[PDB]
Amino acid sequence: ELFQTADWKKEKHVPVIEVLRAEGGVVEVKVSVGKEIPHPNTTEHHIAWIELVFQPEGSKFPYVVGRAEFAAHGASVDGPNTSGVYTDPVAVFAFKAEKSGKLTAFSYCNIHGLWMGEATLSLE
Amino acid sequence: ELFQTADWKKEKHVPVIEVLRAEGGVVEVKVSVGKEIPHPNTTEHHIAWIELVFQPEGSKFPYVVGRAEFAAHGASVDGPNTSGVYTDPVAVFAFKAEKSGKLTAFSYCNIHGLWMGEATLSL
Amino acid sequence: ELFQTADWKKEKHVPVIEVLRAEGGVVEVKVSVGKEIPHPNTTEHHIAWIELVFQPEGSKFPYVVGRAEFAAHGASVDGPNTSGVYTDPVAVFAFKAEKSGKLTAFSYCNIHGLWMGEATLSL
Amino acid sequence: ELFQTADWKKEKHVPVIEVLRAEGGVVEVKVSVGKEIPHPNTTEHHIAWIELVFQPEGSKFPYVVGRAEFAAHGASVDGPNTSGVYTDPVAVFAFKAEKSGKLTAFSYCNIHGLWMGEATLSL
Ligand SMILES: [Fe+2]
Ligand SMILES: [Fe+2]
Ligand SMILES: [Fe+2]
Ligand SMILES: [Fe+2]
Repeated sequence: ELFQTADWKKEKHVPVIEVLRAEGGVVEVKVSVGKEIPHPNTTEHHIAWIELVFQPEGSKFPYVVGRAEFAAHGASVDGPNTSGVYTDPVAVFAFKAEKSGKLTAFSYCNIHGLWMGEATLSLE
Repeated sequence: ELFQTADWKKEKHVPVIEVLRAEGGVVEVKVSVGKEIPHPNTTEHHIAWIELVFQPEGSKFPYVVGRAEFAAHGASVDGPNTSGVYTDPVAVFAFKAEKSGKLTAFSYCNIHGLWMGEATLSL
Repeated sequence: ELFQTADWKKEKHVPVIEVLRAEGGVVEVKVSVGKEIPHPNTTEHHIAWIELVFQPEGSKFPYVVGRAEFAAHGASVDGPNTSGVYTDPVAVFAFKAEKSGKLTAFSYCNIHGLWMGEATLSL
Repeated sequence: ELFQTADWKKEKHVPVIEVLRAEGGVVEVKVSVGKEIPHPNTTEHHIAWIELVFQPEGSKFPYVVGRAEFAAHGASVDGPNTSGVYTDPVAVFAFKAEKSGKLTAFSYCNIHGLWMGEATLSL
């Protein structure tokens, strides 16, 4: 597959999924690349986006919950890595859900290809 | 001007900018629509996205920090508004900054057009 | 896998990849959903986007070439399917490339999930 | 205003709107940066996206037709400007439209800020 997987404790590229809240219909999910091991963020090398998909139990098809783009990577008129502005590849997705299901995150490095990770959403 | 503006206390569409953290230039900015007055999230009427722009003092040009799309609005094979899955129009942008500057947020409702808001980042 | 696949001559959701031109490393790829069999485009039901991926021979990783979002689906203040504006899910990706390689397209329907298709790019 | 405007013949950054065709209720609209004067596409310096807005006669609000991201700028594990893949900042938007209106296009360079262009659609 194009979507690489790995242990996130060992591999900086794996998008890590964290369920911050899941109760009373409302959910809070944080996705982060480089959680254990930081990934570089330079004009030449950076994580560009994270996309979160959720498939409720009982639903034949998955739904994209959202997508986060990280657009600043130090680039300026003075040259690469000079602007002082760097977007950290961490996104928080807030959404309503009526029952439990599966989460999948997709992420992209401009040089190291595509990555995915999976997690259970246990709704209360 | 395409980008509408108003007082977020009385207008549901205004993207509200909140600086949650700014220590040592490590910054986290939350932007949301419907902070004071809620905006609908239905298959037929919803906020689709928020985009954050930061221009540091001394910088000739602004920079886009990030963009957040909210993609679920209840649609399913069984009809509109039946999936139970609705993405809130709230995003948190985390980024490094070494100078104070001007934050500009842009947002889009599928039927009520384009919106903007502003706030100063002070380090 | 999340990314469904099928024969585009019998399944409307399959993103279809056409190499319009590839002369002297100046490439134009059309990608579309609903080429043989039309897909609907209503407020309730539509193709949201297509993303094109290219991996040059000799390259260990693939590169996203582009993404197209199809944002209008008829919604207005007069209700769903009243604006008269509906973006067709057809994109054209124009790019330079030094070598032949593999093309992968991904697309998404707001109620029928995620989809994919593949084609070879020969220079 | 953040959105810069200029004469596209003199200014490489201006997104240029071109109505190609109108057939069977579908309109084709090409947007491109660097038509008259080319813009660079390096790992360091490049146009990242184009977004097209359409507001039909009589509509109180504008609608986003679509957005195109140009994701490849030469970066590889071998360094900047080594992969051979570079996405031209050129997009084609195909959509249905029953009425005339105003076309607005927005675009972004990673170091030269945000840009806008306007054209009329006549149907
Ligand atoms: Fe990487
Ligand atoms: Fe609205
Ligand atoms: Fe569908
Ligand atoms: Fe530029």
